[PDB]
Amino acid sequence: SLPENAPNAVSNPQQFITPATALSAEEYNVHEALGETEELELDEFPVLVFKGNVPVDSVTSIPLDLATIYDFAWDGEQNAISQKFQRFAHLIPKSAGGFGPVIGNYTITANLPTGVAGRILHNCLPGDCVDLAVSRIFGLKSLLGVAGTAVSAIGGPLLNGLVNTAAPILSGAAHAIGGNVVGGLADAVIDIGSNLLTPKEKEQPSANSSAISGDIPISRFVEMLKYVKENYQDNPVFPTLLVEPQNFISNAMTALKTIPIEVFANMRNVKVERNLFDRTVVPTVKEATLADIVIPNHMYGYILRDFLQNKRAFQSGTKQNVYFQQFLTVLSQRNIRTHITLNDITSCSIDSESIANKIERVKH
Amino acid sequence: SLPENAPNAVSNPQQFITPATALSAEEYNVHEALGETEELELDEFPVLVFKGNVPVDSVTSIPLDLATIYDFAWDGEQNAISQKFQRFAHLIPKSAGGFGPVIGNYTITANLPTGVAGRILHNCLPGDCVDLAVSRIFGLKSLLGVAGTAVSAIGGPLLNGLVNTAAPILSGAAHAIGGNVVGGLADAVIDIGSNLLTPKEKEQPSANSSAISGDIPISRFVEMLKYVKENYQDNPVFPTLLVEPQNFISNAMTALKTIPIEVFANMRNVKVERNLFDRTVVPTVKEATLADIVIPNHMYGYILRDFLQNKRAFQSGTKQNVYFQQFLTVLSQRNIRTHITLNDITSCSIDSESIANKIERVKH
Amino acid sequence: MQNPTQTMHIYDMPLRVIAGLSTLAKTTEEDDNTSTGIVVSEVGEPQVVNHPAWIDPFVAYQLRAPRKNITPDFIFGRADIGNAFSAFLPRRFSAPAVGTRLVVDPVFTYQQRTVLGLYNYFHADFYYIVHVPAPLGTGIYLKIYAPEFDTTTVTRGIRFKPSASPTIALSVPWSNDLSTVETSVGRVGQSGGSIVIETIEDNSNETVNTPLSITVWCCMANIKATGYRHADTSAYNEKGMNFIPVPVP
Amino acid sequence: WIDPFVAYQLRAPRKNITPDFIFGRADIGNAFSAFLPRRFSAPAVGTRLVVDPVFTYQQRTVLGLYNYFHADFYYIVHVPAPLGTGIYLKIYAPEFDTTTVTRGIRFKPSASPTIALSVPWSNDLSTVETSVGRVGQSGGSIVIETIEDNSNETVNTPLSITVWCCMANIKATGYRHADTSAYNEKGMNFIPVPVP
Amino acid sequence: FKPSASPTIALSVPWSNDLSTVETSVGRVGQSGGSIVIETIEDNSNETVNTPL
Amino acid sequence: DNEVTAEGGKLVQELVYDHSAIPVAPVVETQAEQPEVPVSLVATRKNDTGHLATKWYDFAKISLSNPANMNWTTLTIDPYNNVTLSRDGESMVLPWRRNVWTTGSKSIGYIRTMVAQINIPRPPQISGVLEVKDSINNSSISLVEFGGKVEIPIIPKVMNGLATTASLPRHRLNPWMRTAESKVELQYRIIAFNRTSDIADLNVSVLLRPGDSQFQLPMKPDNNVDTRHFELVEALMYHYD
Amino acid sequence: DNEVTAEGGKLVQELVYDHSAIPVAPVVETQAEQPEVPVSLVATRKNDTGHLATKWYDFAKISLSNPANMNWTTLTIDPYNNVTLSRDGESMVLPWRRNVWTTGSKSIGYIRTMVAQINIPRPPQ
Repeated sequence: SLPENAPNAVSNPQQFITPATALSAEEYNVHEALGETEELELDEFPVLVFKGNVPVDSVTSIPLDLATIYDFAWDGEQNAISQKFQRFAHLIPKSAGGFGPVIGNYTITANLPTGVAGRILHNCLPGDCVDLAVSRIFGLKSLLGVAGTAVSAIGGPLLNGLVNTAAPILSGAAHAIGGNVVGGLADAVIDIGSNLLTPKEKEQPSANSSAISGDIPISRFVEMLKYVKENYQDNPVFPTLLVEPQNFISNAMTALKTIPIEVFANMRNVKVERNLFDRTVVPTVKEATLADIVIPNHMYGYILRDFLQNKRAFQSGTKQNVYFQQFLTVLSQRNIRTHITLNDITSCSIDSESIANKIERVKH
Repeated sequence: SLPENAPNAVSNPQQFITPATALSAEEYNVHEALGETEELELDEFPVLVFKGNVPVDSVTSIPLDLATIYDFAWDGEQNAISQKFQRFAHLIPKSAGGFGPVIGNYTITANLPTGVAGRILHNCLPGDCVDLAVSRIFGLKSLLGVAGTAVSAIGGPLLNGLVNTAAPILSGAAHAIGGNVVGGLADAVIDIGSNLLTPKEKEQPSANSSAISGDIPISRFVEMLKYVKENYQDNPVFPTLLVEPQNFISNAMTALKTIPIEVFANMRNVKVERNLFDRTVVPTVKEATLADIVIPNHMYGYILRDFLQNKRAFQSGTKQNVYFQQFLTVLSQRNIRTHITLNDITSCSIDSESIANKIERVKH
Repeated sequence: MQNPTQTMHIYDMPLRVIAGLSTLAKTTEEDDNTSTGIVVSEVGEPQVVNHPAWIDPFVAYQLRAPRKNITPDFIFGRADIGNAFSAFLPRRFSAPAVGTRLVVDPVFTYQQRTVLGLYNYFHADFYYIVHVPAPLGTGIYLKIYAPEFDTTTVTRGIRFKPSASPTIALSVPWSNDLSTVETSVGRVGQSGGSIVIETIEDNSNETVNTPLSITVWCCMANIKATGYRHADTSAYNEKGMNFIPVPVP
Repeated sequence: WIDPFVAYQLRAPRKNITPDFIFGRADIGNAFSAFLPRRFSAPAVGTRLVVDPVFTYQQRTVLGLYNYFHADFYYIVHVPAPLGTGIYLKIYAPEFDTTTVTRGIRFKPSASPTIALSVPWSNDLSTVETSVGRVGQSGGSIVIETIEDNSNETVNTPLSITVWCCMANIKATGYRHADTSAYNEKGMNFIPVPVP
Repeated sequence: FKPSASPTIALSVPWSNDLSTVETSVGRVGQSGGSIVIETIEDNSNETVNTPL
Repeated sequence: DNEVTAEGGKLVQELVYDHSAIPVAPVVETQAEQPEVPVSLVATRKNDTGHLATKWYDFAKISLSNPANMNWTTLTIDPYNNVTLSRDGESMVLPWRRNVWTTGSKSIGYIRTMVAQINIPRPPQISGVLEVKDSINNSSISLVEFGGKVEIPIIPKVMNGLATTASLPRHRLNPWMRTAESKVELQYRIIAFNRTSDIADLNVSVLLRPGDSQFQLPMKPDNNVDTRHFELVEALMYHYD
Repeated sequence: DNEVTAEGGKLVQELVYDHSAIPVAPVVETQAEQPEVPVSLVATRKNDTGHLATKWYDFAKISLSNPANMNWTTLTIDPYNNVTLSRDGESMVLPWRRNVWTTGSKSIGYIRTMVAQINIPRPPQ
């Protein structure tokens, strides 16, 4: 499933704000003829990966590490995506895209009243290139400058980021008082491969809800998706979702901050192999929060270069100069391991000021 | 009526947020070739089952006990659904769904101005599995984790939870000043079995109103629906509607609480048998409020287990720890009967604190 | 492959009535009591019943509508007793007063209680033959129906005059919201196989010995039992199957 | 028994006249029938082992509704022979007393461990009384006798024998309980809903 | 398997790894390689057999 | 090909369960077939037990000595709450904690959910028969010669026909068994035994594929092990006044 | 079918006596065949040994040890006066006490009357 549509040579500006990621998928190195498709009903539950408030005019990272992921719409220990990583050793992507092999989609949704109005920039970078993720988080670069970025305007008078399910019962709710159940069942049984409207979500459009969604790529060198958690700190595989709310004014023409959103995810694009029994080392889902980000050893000079080619990171009192003094301090620390964390570049101490942080770093 | 549409194998994500409840109906044990269809005009009045305010970010139970139900849109003693239980002994469901045999639909509606915006999660569990109902009420589990849950976004700029009737007169209101009566009559006489738009509710859509609706299942072991009120406290049959309003912010970006909704219901999917005269023991519709919930004797360890596999129910000061100390106290009481009520786990006293409530319970 | 179904045969039908009543009609064409005035029926005209425990066919009023009776067979153990050891058993009752009410509860034979005692759950259909001998100055007018929930509830049944049709016959099928009740317990609020006799009027002479007796035969027809009850794996022995040696002097 | 098996006919197969002149007759006929196992030790060379037939509880209940019966019998004898087994056995059917020997089979369990037998009903009276029987009857008994013991010193002798017995086609005669009274159980009654 | 009735068994272990072409002297951490695992389930032997066979 | 051995049994083609839902030799990364329904009128879905039904899992070890009495011995298999079938990764409790209802197949005439394999290795100096009964009630019997292999599907304890203290009305009427009350149990005893002075013990193991179990209502995965209090089964199956 | 045994011999089809007068497996109540005459010129009658010729009777037990010398060992079978072959009921002496003369068959070239079976059970050692 989850096809590979061929675009045109030139992208039409009325649909896309960036060029296309590629004109063909990138299915080398992935061993697609290897597993066995395993469609159980547990795969059809989505996962509430992120829920909460998100600051306006700042890129927010959502580390989308599906092996150790937590579900905020469920109180249990495992969920629909992480139990798939408990049961099997090998997960094999079905198809691919312009970034890498792709294993799922995400969905951003936000129920807003009509008195606020803004827009959302979103992109999901594979994690083979985490520099482009981290440079966007630190305010050094914007999301509009990398291919694959979409813009969706949640306001509104606008029916964009919204979820409408219409329950999967065999009755279809044919005796409903004062209105029609739109797109539920006993309208159309639209296939997962096809992409159509039912017939009733063509004149409704409150229940049609043009979604804010992308895909979940992994990385373009692995053959399958065997998770070890020591190897993926050295060569990361799982992607990172980048979200940026831009304008968001109120009816008093006052710029808002910290809007509420929530992100759903599913992984319905994989094949399985090597079913495992009574194992000891498990992928250890962290309770109640998240994963963080891993910056490996060979990514340091790429993060270092992007601060240096930024005129705003040198002047004091700005947000980029805070991260850059926190970045130079962590490089002068003592690391027994071969990677640092984004949280280490947020909860660190401070010195004075920029140049002496670099002279002490070329000696260490 | 009220058909049984066959879905696809994999549910399309643009319509459904959960997997399908089943791929076929579950019409074993129900004796469909037994009654006689009885279509009187009183069946075409819906019943306002619930009306009032409902708290945000908390699952609200609506016990949908149709034998003893009250109508808030009518002041009389009986109504359209409960008089059907007065007149006959046996009610026979026509068709079935993924949960059980199904006897009707509900409809949630809410007239909101454009300055507030949220979403609604709703599901209607059969009552053969009341543990999944009660675990969701107590905040132990969410509605997104069980099959059949729909999500509808009432805001809004959105035309979702709304009722438009357009009166059933034979004139059709053909002399109306300044506008067309949409979908009333002298447009189309759309059948109850078919699911179409008239021709005038295709370009109107203010009067089309994509509904928030599900179905009313009963239970998968009974042969018909003979109501005794002593047997249904031991093996419950009637379902429970679970409603959860999620976000609901205002134009000041302030989270609301306690939104107003109201719920309609109908039972137009049954056959009748065994017409009864001058009876003494009647199903006793309770005036002006509701039914409550019955938790039978064989459901205690299922409620007990779900508190134990919840990390939030053990820490003090939270909402789940209040219910769990109220649950352990009621099990240490004296019950002459073989069931407890959800109201007994709300209006109970308190002790100190968790562990000593369980040591005194293993002795009783 | 399914474990095989075994059959046992019973041979010649104990307590079979082989000389029936002359006042009970055999075919529907020889019965017109609904037409003139003798039987006022709210459940239809009587249909012909063929049962092995009564020699000749008879017309019976359907107090409930006939159905198929789903029998769930998922647990271990199932049996079709099915008119085996079945009989029409008589009992005498006096006719009630005009206000009161008479409930006839069904009965069954000893040999049916033994074989059905090997199982836990059952259902069956029932038949009744009511006979009121009316001497001369009889003006009784009776009413028969099936009870539903409590003491006062009245359903559709038959009214008849015993002076002109002395024998009436009834057909009571299994109607319950649970198939296969427990034998010794039953569901609360069930109908079962009970019927209700009620006196409407007493327009008799002064010479007739009133409270006139009623005779009701009851037969417990097609029985399907479910749930194998005795988990006894031990072996038993009787002297008839043994080798008995000749005693040596 | 799931699969067919070859059996030695210890008596010649016949038709078994069943007299049906009295009141009451029944063909039980492999209903509630099982092969039931028991363990025996092999006898000494001089002594003798008589296996008496057995039958299930549910066969004893239904046949307990009658007075007279006859049946056929089947036996499956299994002697597990480990390594140094040189047992040589002898099986036949007893006739009148303790010493009488008839035509039967002799076998070596080291090379054919399982043997199976077929014992039909042979009696000068059809339909004996169940609890009494005829004096001097054969019934369904078999006789096991040890001929030789050419085993090692390491084999744990008096080697155990397992014998399954099944009581096949049963025809009972004579209706026993003259009970005309009526019985009632709560499952067939009308149970009214209790009123508050 | 039971070695008393089938003494010889033969196996086929293909290359399964999330990286093709590991380094020869290093390998990937967590790889399978070409290892097999033998485990004893039961020991229903005589007293005369010299065990740990 | 030439060694003195005492191995050989029924060659499982002659056994009667399914041989496609419980495969004899599945291919190395393939998935097993979906089992058959009890009746055509129940709900149906895609199976979530396909990869799990290709794996015989180590459950328990029983010792096979010379018997003294004639009594049976019950082995209780509760796949819902048992810390041997819930380890980490792909364990057997995982279909029983994603679902509300569960059932088996009715190919023999009664519902019969989980299957157990008893394979017996033996030296030539011991012989005998193990007798395995399908449930507590007088159900079907499987005979296991020593040195042989057999598979035994098991009745759930709910559907064995006995009237117990719990005994809900849906237990005899519905084939759907709310998932936490789905324990199965078999009984075994030694019915024949002969040995020499060499071996006396003959330990065997019980393998536990979850063949022809079905499921109905797909929830989101519940927590694996309840590490709080083990008194929960007494507040679930006794129900004081 | 799978046990370690050491049983197996000549499969008596290859033996040379009669196989109809000495049947290998007679039916349960049938009678054996009448044997052949030594010559066609002797007197003949109906056989009175038909039911008796379907029964191998326990005669004597011999022990089979490691031999030391090379000598033979004679086993004398006198069916006329021997208190093992004359018990009660159907014994073997009964044709020898209803008759004046007796003979055997000459299928090998000399008269050869009574037949003896020696079946041997053994362990493999």
